[PDB]
Amino acid sequence: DIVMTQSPSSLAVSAGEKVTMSCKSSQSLFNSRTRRNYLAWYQQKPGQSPKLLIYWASTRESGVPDRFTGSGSGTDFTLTISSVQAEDLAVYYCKQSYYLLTFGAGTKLELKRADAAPTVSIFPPSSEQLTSGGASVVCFLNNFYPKDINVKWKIDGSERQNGVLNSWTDQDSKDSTYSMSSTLTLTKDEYERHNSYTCEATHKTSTSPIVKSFNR
Amino acid sequence: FSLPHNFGKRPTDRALSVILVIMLLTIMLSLGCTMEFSKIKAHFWRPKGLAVALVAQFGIMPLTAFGLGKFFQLNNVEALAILICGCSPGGNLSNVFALAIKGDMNLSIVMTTCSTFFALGMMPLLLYLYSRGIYDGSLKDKVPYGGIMISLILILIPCTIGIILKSKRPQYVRYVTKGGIILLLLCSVAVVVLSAINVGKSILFVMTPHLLATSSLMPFIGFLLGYLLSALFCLNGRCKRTVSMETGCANIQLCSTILNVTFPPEVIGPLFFFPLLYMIFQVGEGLLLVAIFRCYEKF
Amino acid sequence: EVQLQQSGPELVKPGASVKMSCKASGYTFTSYIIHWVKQKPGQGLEWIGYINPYNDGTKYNEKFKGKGTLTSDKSSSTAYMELSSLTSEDSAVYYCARSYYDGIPHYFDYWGQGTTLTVSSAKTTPPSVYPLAPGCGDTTGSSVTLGCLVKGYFPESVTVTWNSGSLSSSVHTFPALLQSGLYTMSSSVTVPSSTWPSQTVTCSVAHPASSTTVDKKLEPS
Repeated sequence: DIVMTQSPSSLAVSAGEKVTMSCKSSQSLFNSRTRRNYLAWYQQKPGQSPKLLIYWASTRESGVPDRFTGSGSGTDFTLTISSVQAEDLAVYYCKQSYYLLTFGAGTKLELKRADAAPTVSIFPPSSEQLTSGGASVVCFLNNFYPKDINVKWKIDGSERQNGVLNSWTDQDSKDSTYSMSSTLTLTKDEYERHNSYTCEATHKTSTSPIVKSFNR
Repeated sequence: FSLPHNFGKRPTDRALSVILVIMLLTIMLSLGCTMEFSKIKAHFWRPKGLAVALVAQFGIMPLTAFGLGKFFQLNNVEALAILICGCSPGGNLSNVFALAIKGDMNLSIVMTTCSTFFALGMMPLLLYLYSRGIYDGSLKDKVPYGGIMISLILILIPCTIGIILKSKRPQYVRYVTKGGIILLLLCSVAVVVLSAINVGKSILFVMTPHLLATSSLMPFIGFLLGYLLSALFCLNGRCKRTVSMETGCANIQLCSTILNVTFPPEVIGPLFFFPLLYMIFQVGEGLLLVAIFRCYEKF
Repeated sequence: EVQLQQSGPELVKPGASVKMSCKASGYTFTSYIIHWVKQKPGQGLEWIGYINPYNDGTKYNEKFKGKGTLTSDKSSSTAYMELSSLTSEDSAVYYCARSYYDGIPHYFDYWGQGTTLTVSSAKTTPPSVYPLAPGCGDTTGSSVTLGCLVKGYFPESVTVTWNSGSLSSSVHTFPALLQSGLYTMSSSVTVPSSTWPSQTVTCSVAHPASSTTVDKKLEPS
């Protein structure tokens, strides 16, 4: 079979800097009989069906913007945009059809930001669901641009990371920054004996991880 | 562009089909009247030339088709058409040409019937192997099988009745043969006028460089390579001519039927005129060689 | 121009036997072939197989050979897909795409709207709303954030609103992720600390798939 991999899988371009998506495939997927070079570059905006952009790795569907352009041969291919704008943020897969219909991993495009100032918020489980037989403590971080961020739970000085749940924000259109949420769910009869439940967050914007403690 | 008129209604092509069937019946009756069974059995005694010629044809024709497809950058459908039409067994046209050059006729008919019988099994084998990258499907069930056996019956039965009649009542052959001839003439004109009813626009199909070059070379390649290989293996002159001219010619009916069944008509619009053109070229070469051959025996 | 119509969202128990219909009336149905593409949420596209309605020729991927089953209907000009083997991980979005087929499928030049299929034990339950309240000796600050978490709701059709809150200003809605059968989501809104006691803030959870519109106001410790 033929498997294709896309190298960057993540880019951030603000206004005009050209992008460069390259998937090197596995074998020489170029037809010797006819110079067709079977390859298709698609676009996937979130919450929508994929839209075709480039076919034969060099030609474009009628009606697409002229900024998109794809060049390649053999196993080396490259899609570029002269000038990116707001509705160019999507996912591209560079499907091939030389032997079998296989799709790439996908490349995600985002919008860059100057820096990040994440804010931590910790909330303890409510009493009425304590009476319901469970407990859930939630900590969420707001307004951080870079995706590389980690969280850890210190319980009585012990590192647990058991029963963790994480949720990601979808990068709201108001600003490229977004939030993350983490929850710990535990049954009754062990919530009160541990206490502590300190949370810590490690992000690239600060060398020292930022820690918020809880009591009672 | 699209198919002329409506091929769905099929107004008069039934008449063309039945006229071609009756023409093949008459031709095979005359051919059976021409030949004798003892020399056929003698050829079966030493099939060495026949076997080597047949295996050479089945080995060179599909490879030549693949080479032409690679060189002339034909599309997938056209490449498949070349591959199917090239490796087809010898038709009645080769027998008519053998009548024209009157060389070792029973060898020609034995070669064509053996070619059909073996092609019945070699069509999936040659199509599966030589079509890697074109029509990824196995297409081992889309090869016609009832058509091949129907053609085998239609080529053996009139020959059988003719050879029985000639070997038992040799005084009534020429008479009926003469009758067949005049009937042929009538049928002949019918053919052409019926072709007019289905002439369509053949010029639209003809893409000059690739199609014209492939048509020019493929029967010519078959003729030349068959003649060379017959000469190399120390074959008789009549044997040389009949083998070369049998290998050069092929059959177009099964090619058209398999193309029709595998693909929708819109994709293969112009290609419906490819086999007919193929025919209208091989004859255009065949008789020409005959015109040379007489000169070769005039001096 | 040509457009593809899908059946729509579908929920099914793990007992399988599900059917997907993709209709195409913009062109000659038999001239083009129909491919089916599977997309898990957040893991990219995945090919399943294609069907040629002219000769009814179906080609399947190796991974989906056992489960997939593609059929066509010329009279309705439609394509059907059946799986007959579903697990909890089979919930995904399936797209039907139209591609030209001379000898090899060229590219998916037109796509369907996509149908989402979910496999679970169902047994939908009314959600329960649990507020979030700080005040365990913390000094808070200029702005304080608040929220109300949702527990034990099966269907995705849920919305959370802050009528007495800041509305669309400074509101973050965390998408839900499946876990322990019943999955959960959360919302968070930050408001100035000075004006928070003056104006009460309430969160309302609307669950159109059920008959509940529960709302509540959090109380500081």
